[PDB]
Amino acid sequence: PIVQNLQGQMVHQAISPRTLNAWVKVVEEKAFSPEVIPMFSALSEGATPQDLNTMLNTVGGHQAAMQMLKETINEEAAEWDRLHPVHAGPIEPMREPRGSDIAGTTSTLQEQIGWMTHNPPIPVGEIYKRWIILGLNKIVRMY
Amino acid sequence: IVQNLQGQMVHQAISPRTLNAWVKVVEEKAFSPEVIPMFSALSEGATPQDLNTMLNTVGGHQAAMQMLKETINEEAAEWDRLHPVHAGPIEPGQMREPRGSDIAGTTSTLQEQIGWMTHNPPIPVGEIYKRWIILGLNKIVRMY
Ligand SMILES: [Cl-]
Ligand SMILES: [Cl-]
Repeated sequence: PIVQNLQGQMVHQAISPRTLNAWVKVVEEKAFSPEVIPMFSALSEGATPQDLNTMLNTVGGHQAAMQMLKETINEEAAEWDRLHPVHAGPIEPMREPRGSDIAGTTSTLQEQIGWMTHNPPIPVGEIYKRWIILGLNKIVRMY
Repeated sequence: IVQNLQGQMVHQAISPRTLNAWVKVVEEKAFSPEVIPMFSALSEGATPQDLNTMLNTVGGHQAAMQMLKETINEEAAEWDRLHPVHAGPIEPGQMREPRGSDIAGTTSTLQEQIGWMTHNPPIPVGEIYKRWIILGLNKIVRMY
């Protein structure tokens, strides 16, 4: 998540032991029944894309579902780009995120926090969560 | 955390998503042992106000919720006993020390709660109240 330090700067806060413990428990009991989704939504509150990837990579078992989820995320990232055209570089010299930045694969943790705390926010955590949930909805059909 | 109109990241109260998940946990698990890890994670970063919202969204379990209120009253009284204070801050505009009733959120405002939680060093009133609530839950789980 994101927290303010003693200097007043926004910086990363590691997913806590209590949050990761609960998410594992939810995965162990519910992955990937419909009931997993409200639990994921709450436990991922304030997550950066890097935190969201940590949560996804905690899922033990469910190899096939995790592959489908990844395919959905890849699709959404590419569509995001097509619906959010940008110039061939910052005119500057903050770049707009691409789909792969939103999914955490091409962006740094600092870029993620930059977007999420920009004025107005470019809510890359919330956007990635929407793609993840689209995927979870597809996967519930296997369960 | 949420961004205000001035572009600042400030505290925001317990969210609809968090509360919806908490309900669902109550509906399935209250107050079996497995409620406690879920309460602990869902209340991460909660103020005393957020924690009283969680407690007051439990439907039923009146016996349990009465035991919780007794546990909180006792821990608040013991907090006051074990944290002796002066009558008030010696310096004029200085932040007062929280008493038990401040930690339980009955005599403190949201502003004060956030003031303590973000002090340097923190006075983590949300964590303290959560400890009292979990102590109550560990008694109550014996009924379930
Ligand atoms: Cl976000
Ligand atoms: Cl706290």
